[PDB]
Amino acid sequence: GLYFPQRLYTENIYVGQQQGSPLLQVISMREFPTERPYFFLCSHRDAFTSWFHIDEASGVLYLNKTLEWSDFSSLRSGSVRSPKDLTLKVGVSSTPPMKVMCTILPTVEVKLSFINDTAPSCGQVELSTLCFPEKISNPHITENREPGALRQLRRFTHMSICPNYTISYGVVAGSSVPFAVDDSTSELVVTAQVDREEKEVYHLDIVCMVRTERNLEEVFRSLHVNIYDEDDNSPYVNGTDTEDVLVEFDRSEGTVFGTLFVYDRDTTPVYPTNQVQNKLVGTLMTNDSWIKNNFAIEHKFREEKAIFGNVRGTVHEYKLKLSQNLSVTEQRSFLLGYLVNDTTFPGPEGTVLLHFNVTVLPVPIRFSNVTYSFTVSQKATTYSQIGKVCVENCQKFKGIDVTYQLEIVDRNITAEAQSCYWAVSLAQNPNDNTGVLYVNDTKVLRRPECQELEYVVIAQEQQNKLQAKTQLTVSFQGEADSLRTDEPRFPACAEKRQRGDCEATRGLGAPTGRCQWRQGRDKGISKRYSTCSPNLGTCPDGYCDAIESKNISICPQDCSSEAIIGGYERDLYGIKAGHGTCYCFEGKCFCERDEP
Amino acid sequence: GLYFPQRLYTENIYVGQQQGSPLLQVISMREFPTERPYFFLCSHRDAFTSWFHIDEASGVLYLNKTLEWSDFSSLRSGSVRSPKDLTLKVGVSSTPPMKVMCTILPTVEVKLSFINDTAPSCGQVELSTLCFPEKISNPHITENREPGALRQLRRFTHMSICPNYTISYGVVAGSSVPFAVDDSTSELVVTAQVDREEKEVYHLDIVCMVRTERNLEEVFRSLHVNIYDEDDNSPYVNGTDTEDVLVEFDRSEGTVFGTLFVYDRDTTPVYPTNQVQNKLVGTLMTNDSWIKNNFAIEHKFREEKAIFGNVRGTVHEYKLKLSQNLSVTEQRSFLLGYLVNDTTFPGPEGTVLLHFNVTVLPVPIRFSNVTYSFTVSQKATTYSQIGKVCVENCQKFKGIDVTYQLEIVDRNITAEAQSCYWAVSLAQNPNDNTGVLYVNDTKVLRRPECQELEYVVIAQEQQNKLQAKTQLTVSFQGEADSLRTDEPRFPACAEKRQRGDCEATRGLGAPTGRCQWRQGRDKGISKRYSTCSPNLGTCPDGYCDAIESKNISICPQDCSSEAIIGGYERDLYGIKAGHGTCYCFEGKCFCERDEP
Amino acid sequence: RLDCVKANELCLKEPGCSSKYRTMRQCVAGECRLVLDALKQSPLYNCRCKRGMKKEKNCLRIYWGIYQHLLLEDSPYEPVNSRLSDIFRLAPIYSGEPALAKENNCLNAAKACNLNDTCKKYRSAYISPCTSRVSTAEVCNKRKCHKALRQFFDKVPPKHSYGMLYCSCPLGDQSACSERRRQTIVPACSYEDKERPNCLTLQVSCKTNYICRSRLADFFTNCQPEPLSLSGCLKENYADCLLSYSGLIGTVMTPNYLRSPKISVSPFCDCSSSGNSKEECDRFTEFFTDNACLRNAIQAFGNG
Amino acid sequence: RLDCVKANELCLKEPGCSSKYRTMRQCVAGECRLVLDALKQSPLYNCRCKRGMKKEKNCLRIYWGIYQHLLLEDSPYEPVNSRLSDIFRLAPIYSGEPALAKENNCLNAAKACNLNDTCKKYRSAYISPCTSRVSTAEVCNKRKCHKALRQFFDKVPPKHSYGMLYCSCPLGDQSACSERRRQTIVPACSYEDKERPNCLTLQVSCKTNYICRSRLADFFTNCQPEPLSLSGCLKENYADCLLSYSGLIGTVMTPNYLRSPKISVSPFCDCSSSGNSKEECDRFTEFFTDNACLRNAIQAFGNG
Amino acid sequence: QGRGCLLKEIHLNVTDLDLGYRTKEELIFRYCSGPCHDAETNYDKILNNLTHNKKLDKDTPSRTCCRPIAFDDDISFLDDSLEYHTLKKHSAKKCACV
Amino acid sequence: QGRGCLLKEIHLNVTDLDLGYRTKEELIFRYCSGPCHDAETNYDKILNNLTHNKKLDKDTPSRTCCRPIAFDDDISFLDDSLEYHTLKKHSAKKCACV
Ligand SMILES: *[C@@H]1O[C@H](CO)[C@@H](O)[C@H](O)[C@H]1NC(C)=O
Ligand SMILES: *[C@@H]1O[C@H](CO)[C@@H](O)[C@H](O)[C@H]1NC(C)=O
Ligand SMILES: *[C@@H]1O[C@H](CO)[C@@H](O)[C@H](O)[C@H]1NC(C)=O
Ligand SMILES: [Ca+2]
Ligand SMILES: [Ca+2]
Ligand SMILES: [Ca+2]
Ligand SMILES: [Ca+2]
Ligand SMILES: [Ca+2]
Ligand SMILES: [Ca+2]
Ligand SMILES: [Ca+2]
Ligand SMILES: [Ca+2]
Repeated sequence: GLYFPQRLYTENIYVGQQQGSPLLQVISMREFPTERPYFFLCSHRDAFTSWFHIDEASGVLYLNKTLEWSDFSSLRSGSVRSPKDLTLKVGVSSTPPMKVMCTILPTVEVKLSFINDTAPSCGQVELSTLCFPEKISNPHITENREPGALRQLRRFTHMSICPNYTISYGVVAGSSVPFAVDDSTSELVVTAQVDREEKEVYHLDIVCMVRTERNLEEVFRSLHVNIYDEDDNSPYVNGTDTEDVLVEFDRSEGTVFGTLFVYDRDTTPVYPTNQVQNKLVGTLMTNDSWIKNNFAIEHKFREEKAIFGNVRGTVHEYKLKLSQNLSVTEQRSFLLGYLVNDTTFPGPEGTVLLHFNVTVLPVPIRFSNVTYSFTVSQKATTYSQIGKVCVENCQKFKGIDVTYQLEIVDRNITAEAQSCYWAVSLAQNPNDNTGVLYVNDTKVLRRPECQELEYVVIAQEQQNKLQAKTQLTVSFQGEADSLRTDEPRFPACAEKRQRGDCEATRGLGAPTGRCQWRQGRDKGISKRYSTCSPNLGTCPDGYCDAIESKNISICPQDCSSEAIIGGYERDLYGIKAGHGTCYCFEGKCFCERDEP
Repeated sequence: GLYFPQRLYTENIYVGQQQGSPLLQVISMREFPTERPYFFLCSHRDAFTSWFHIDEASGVLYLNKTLEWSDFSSLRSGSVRSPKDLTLKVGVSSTPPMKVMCTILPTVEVKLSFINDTAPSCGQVELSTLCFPEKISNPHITENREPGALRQLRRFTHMSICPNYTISYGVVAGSSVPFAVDDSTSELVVTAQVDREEKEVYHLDIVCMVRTERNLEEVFRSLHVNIYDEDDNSPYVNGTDTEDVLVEFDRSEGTVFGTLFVYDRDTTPVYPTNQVQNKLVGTLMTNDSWIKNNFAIEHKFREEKAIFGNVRGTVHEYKLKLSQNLSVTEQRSFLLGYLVNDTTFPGPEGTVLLHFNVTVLPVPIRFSNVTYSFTVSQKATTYSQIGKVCVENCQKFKGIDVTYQLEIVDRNITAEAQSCYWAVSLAQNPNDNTGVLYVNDTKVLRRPECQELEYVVIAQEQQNKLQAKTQLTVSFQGEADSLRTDEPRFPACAEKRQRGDCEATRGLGAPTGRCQWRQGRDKGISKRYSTCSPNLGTCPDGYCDAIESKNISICPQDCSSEAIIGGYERDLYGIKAGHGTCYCFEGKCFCERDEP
Repeated sequence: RLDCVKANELCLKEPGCSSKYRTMRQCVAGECRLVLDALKQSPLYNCRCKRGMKKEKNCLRIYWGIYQHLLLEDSPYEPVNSRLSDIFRLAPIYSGEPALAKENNCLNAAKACNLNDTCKKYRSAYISPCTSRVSTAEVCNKRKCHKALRQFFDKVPPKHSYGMLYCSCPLGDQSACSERRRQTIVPACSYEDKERPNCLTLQVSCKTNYICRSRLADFFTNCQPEPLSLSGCLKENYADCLLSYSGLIGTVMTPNYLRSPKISVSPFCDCSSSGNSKEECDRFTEFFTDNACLRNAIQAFGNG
Repeated sequence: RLDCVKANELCLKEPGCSSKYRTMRQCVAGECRLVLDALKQSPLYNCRCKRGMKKEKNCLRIYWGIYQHLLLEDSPYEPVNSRLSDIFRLAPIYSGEPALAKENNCLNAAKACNLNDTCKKYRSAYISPCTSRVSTAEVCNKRKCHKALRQFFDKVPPKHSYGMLYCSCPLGDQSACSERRRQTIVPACSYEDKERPNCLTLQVSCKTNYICRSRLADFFTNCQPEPLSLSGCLKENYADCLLSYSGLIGTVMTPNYLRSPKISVSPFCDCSSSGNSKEECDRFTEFFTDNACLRNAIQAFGNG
Repeated sequence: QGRGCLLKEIHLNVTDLDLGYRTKEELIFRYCSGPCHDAETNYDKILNNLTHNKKLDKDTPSRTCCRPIAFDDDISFLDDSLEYHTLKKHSAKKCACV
Repeated sequence: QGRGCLLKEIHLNVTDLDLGYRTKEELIFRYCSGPCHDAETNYDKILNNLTHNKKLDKDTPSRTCCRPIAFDDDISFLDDSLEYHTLKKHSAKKCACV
């Protein structure tokens, strides 16, 4: 019950002492006077404890036996080398306690060092060690609570060996700080109550007042006490308690729109985690299953120090989020109210009120009034690229998966004329939510019947099965420049590793039929390394697209995975920088530098 | 009993024949007249045999049934295509025989061909096929035996088709040869007895006497009869019946000294091997266990034709041989008499007498009155060779195994001086029955105390443990020409594969300390191929030495075994010819030609 | 001294030893005092294991079960015979390299490690995984990195290892040396993270894994400061702390050299949101950040 | 046609078949006639095996046991369906090589065999062992040589094999060709020997080994001479004899081309010491030395 | 493993081999000869680079060499003097880049 | 298997490799060097002979090369910009004639 300002009561002991001699007194603090204390020891297990004796009421420490050299040997603690370390325990209740009474209550440790020597010559001591220890502990105090006596400052080692003079103390260099000093028992005492929200730390400077014949001896030591916060502050708000929310093209789960804050002047310990102090619990009061099952709230709290008069303060936060991935044909508008309660505040008011301005809207999956009419400049190659196709507002989609298809308009005709619909294909890209168009066969284009085609593109949203289509026409006007001999077999371009060849190849991904050429100049490993690519638009872009994954001989640069040789940097996939005129083969790559 | 001049009685048969018609008669020969024959068939198993009928006494062949087309089908023999082949058997005893009587006696086969045709037109035949068959057999006769009628010469196929005229025969172009012809039964007959030792073969020329209106037709055929030898000739001798034998230095087993012959005018069939004719059995009549247990006889017989009036005659042979490997301290002289008996000669005398002149002498295992005092020209190398050592008459030993040892004369002296007997060793060669002397260590010669050594050579015959020794002295007078730095490590010489290096190396088997050099010039694979050898005397010689077998880096040429590469010939071990400047490494060899 | 598991096998044979061991595992689970006496006499009660072997997890579990039921105050991990290794492992400075007095020592230690065939291997081993990108979200797999780093600082000879981590060089920041001295443990993976948690929370995190617990029990026990001695330490051994601190690397407590004028060190943590208990965090960090024994120890290796 | 061992497995299942087979193996060892009937009907009574497979020793043993107890006269080794292979194996001449009309044909056959990858292999295989010196007394190991020679003349296609052995070329001796035509089978090892034994003794020697016996039964049966036909043979097949003769090579009867103006052949033997039975030896040798069918057959391949 | 390092063949007389035999027999000789650049490592690139620098005076270590990892069957033949000779490991069966 | 092709070593700066890195770290590079003539077959002799004849115009198949069949452990290092790089299969561990 009665808390202990310190957990360390340390002193030194020596040989040649007598029973019935005071050694130390410990003090306890009570919030109200009806609790009267009664001191006592514990740790009755060991035998050396039978010598120490204590007074049930006053709280001072005595002894019941003298010291002898034989006693030094019987006390063993780890190593045999002096000094020897011992440890004891103590508790204080308001009524006569039993053996079992103190293993339940919180106690404190007493660490006393044992040396096998007698009292020293007291004129050989130094000034620095006269009135204060080597290292010191900083006690603590609690805000908004009754005051009392704090600590003892007499050292019984230096006070019992040379008792020819009297000593006192004093608080020094203080700009009216609420502390004091008694003279009857020379105890450091607190003047009156305090509020942590006003002052957080107390730098001090204490002195020893000694009476000496040569001159009055004053020695200065320093320390500072700490403050303990109790939740005596309810939260408030800056600004408003409302936020605007919009849901148009981002319907994926785990997305966030809103931002609301709150402030509590108290402090929120993170450890231990089984606490409740200044931790805000938020409750909703909406019963709609759709909204509740679909929407999510987020909680995240830190602490700040720069907006409370340079005092450590807490700041909660709250933001909106979705739960699951939503449909495209819904529309609702409402207000969400989310409450908060600081359960550790024993006051009439411990809450605030938030409000969200939610606007859920649907989206139309339709094409534009305009059509898509692509074309091909010249006689092309397999796995090329002509045009993209997307519904209106295609970039801004999120959480929307769409499949694209196409079909012929002339259903059934002679097979010879049916072949002319083998010179086109399609691809699908969930990243950009669009559709890429690439040729498939080239032996079809020779005929003049293929020169014009017509397709009906189909767009099918997965979740709702909605549909939308338009008319597509594709026209090739590139006459064959004396290249009939070549059958459907075209070499790659990633392996020319030179300008001269790469310009005169005809290979995969060649719209014009010639693969592109790059020339990166720099001193060392640069992000611009000379290569040969079919289309520079998306071959070294970084990652690969749906087309790049069809064949391994089409820009391995961004989609390759196997070991690479030479001077290079690389992320997960594909080379970011390689020292010089880099190149590749079917899966294996070698970035080097050509001295010639 | 009664032997058959021929084993083949062949004729042709046709459809449309009658029972009770003669087909053939077979004749048997008897040595004496009291044996009167009685003919009969056998092979009663099959059914077709029930038709044929025979006369118990006369010996002619008849039939009991006619021919019908159905009978042709029932007779099956392998293939169904004409002609069909059948086979019968016949025996002749002097008394009525049972079913069981002829499976025991020797019989003859009758091979008759069946064709499903009738008698042919007789004016369409050719002259060559008129009186004689296509192929013929040569009968045989026995020397010194009673004569008789030999063969029949009427062909019953031709006689029935044109029974108009009469035919006879005759022996033509004969210089008074003992044969004749009958007219009653037109049988070829022998005039009287004969001696095979006079005439071996009888070339003949026989004719057909036909009576024809156009002109008398004479057709000539040829044959020759063979003679059968009976052992009516005892052996004889040319020269003497004695031989000189000597046993001095060849005492190994299986060695031969003598040569004696004999002659029998008879012939000695080699096959079958279960016979006894003109095979000579030799018996000894000596009872001495030492001689009999130690000496061996050899038998080996061929046949000759050029010393009996161009007649095939037999010649036995006999030669002396040892049984086991004999001692060196024996001496005996005696006469061996070895008899022979031609057991197949039913005459009073069927033997001859041989005689051997054996002279067994001992051998002295001793050294010459002279000693062996070798020397070393210069400062040498390990596994060299200085001198051979052998007892008197060492080349001519055979069956004599000898071990050679050596020992120091100064038994015990200071150890430092004891070391000087580490610069010599010994080897042993059972081929030449001698002992080779080779150095072992070179770090010993650097002291002046080693300059003179003395050994007592020891020769110990294995079987008798005899001993013999002399005094050996070895002196080195080759001063060190500034080569102390080299420790006991010397490279090989078989791998220099060049003149220049090989002359300036110091390696194994170098008496002078330099390995020898060869230069074989020729166009292709020659037995003289340039190499580098330690000592040319025995490195490319042939059978590797006792020394050659110590290290593999000492002339692998003659004792290597592993695969070889390039142009080469090789016998069991070592290269006989390799195309050019051949060489070797530690076990692996490469004969090549150096264009430079 | 002897291991624990060997003593475990030993006591599992004697009828009395194992019988009372079971009686005890039952007593502590909820006469028994008389059974305490027998346990103390057994070698197990005083059993302590160490490094260099390949069976420790079981030893540590055994001792933790024995004494946790009946962490920094009383440490098992190191016997009192390590001073014999301590003094000999204070010699490496003379054994390191003849060249000295250059503009940088970290680079020289790296040169020396890329010439020996054990430090080189293990260094590249706990390097490459820490630099391995396995997804566009992650940058590396720390589990592999920490474990490899650990098994390097366990085996490779001290002469070549400590040098790279404790190399001294002229004061300041942005001196090529300090860059490498900081980048020895590749902090981007093994050090950094998105958020800084309070040290006390990380102190509890360490207190569960069976390795960090002991590598931390070693720290306080060795490097404890005392000003009375000229050395500044308690147990008068400069290399004992030198080992104890390096024994933490890889574990949940992966410190590095902060950006401070002096030689300070802190784990990836800060005394934020600690509220009333800013004293405990401050003591922890001060003992870990600004101390005499550790500065003296790290300086000793510098004067080579 | 079907093999014998397959028919053996077949008959070993039927109760009656195997029961009477055992009854019979008992009868012939010393009603039984009624058991003869059942055996004849079984496919086993007419079973015949051939070349190209790898299980023959057992077939040959089976049939020899069946019929020897109850050799040239009635041969098993070849069914009557081989003519179909015979005519097709008379074509090789056209399939051999375009070049022709040179000064030598044996050399051309050798050239053709050292360009195909089966004849080449097997030729070097039965060559090298026959030229291997294994002691100063011996010159080569004949067992290996004969067996390798055999398994070559069993597999390698006739187009390339027969040519080297039957190559024709201008008359005489000491014409480079005849040297090679003679030295094809390396006679120094597979032909020669220190003494010439009588052929009849060698005839009995062959009559025991289970292979030479059949390879000889084929000879008389195929090449039997008859003058009535223009061909000169009996069964009017030039390549049947061509196969039968080549089927002897390797076995105990290893013939080669003698030194005679015409095309004569004799095994390593002579009719010496034959005594009264010079007729049997003479017939044997004449059938083997001077015949029409064989000369015509070997000449047919010559006109290509 | 490189596919440019392939197997070719040429028809020769045995005498073109210059091994000394006198015969009119012939043969098919087989061999491997092509590039193996697609199988190189960092080792080879460093070698190439130090060769081009001339910084290694004389040492010239070998980059990847298309060599035959197995040989064809034995061959036999007769020379002009009617003596037989046999050649082993004379021809490649299947090469690689090692 | 030849004993003349042996493992030698030379101390270099990483920068002498010309791979583009900027660092002051150093290394031990190891490599194979020496003759392999004692391991040759008939194949190589024929090749040598047809090369010296010039009878193969351009084809130049390789004779035995002495090459590594196993590589040393991985190396790591830090460049001047304080970025790490790692090199694999850079140095020989054991050598052989192949
Ligand atoms: C937010 O409101 C608080 C109310 O106490 C005020 O002190 C603070 O200055 C405000 N923040 C601003 C103005 O940025
Ligand atoms: C539901 O409505 C009741 C009032 O009817 C309210 O108290 C409650 O907070 C609402 N939400 C939930 C989750 O109960
Ligand atoms: C050997 O003696 C026989 C005695 O019949 C004689 O015919 C023969 O000529 C003799 N051999 C000679 C003289 O060479
Ligand atoms: Ca307050
Ligand atoms: Ca408060
Ligand atoms: Ca609060
Ligand atoms: Ca891309
Ligand atoms: Ca007579
Ligand atoms: Ca006679
Ligand atoms: Ca006689
Ligand atoms: Ca020799």
